[PDB]
Amino acid sequence: DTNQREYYLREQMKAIQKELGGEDGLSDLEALRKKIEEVGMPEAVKTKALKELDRLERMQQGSPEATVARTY
Amino acid sequence: DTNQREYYLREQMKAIQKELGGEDGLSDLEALRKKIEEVGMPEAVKTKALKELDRLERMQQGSPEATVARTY
Amino acid sequence: DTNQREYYLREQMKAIQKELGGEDGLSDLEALRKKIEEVGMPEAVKTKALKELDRLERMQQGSPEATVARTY
Amino acid sequence: TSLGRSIARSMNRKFHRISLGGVRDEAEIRGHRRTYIGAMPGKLIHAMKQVGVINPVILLDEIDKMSSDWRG
Repeated sequence: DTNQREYYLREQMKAIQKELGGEDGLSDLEALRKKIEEVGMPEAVKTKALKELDRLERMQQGSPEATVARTY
Repeated sequence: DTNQREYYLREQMKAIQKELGGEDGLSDLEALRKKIEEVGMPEAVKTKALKELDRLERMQQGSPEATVARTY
Repeated sequence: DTNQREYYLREQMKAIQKELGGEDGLSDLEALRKKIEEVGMPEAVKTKALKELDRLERMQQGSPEATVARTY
Repeated sequence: TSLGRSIARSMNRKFHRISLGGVRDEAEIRGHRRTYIGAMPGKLIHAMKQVGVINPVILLDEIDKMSSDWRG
């Protein structure tokens, strides 16, 4: 019961860390989405970048996926 | 009204954070969050401090991630 | 079903855990509360003694933070 | 050890012995993180607990074998 309650509460914590507006959990995430698009890359680079873009929508205390995805 | 909204969310976190993570560390965490604004800090520094604050408000676990974020 | 069984086995680990290792002293509480007053603590030392006393009388044995607070 | 005991007798203090050989971290010098049950104070706090005076004569044993192995 306590673990279910803790997961519930931490998940509202995740659902209220969306900066209130809910556009993105972290600004860095939405910045990379447009920065990939706003740069003219070849079909070999742009198309792949559009798929490693899906590694985003993660935050530091959650999955460490974005930790190196943002750097890449 | 929106500011009181954000601080009501902070009321939720502070009411549930009791005896979770570090109860003593709660005062340190709040002091560091306040010093984020008190100390004149660069905007990128402010953004990464907010990243670590999101890596706090910890109703996930009392994991070393929370402790290392407090030390950070 | 096998993941549920493994998760329940981890829960069995963490529920059989407290016994040899974890220890609680409910009888000492009153002694610890009284001996604060009759043995003079320095100003900061008295402040942290009052702090650790405040950490009890709300949570005393049912949380990891309360028992380490009692040990302190 | 008898030398330190007699020195404490000369000043009419209470003497103590704490061994530091076999320690390469600060977990037994300082305490442990205040985020869990199991946090343990350092050898110095043991020395104060086992002595009955504000002003003991703390004996640090085997200090020459201190080196950086882990935890700094």
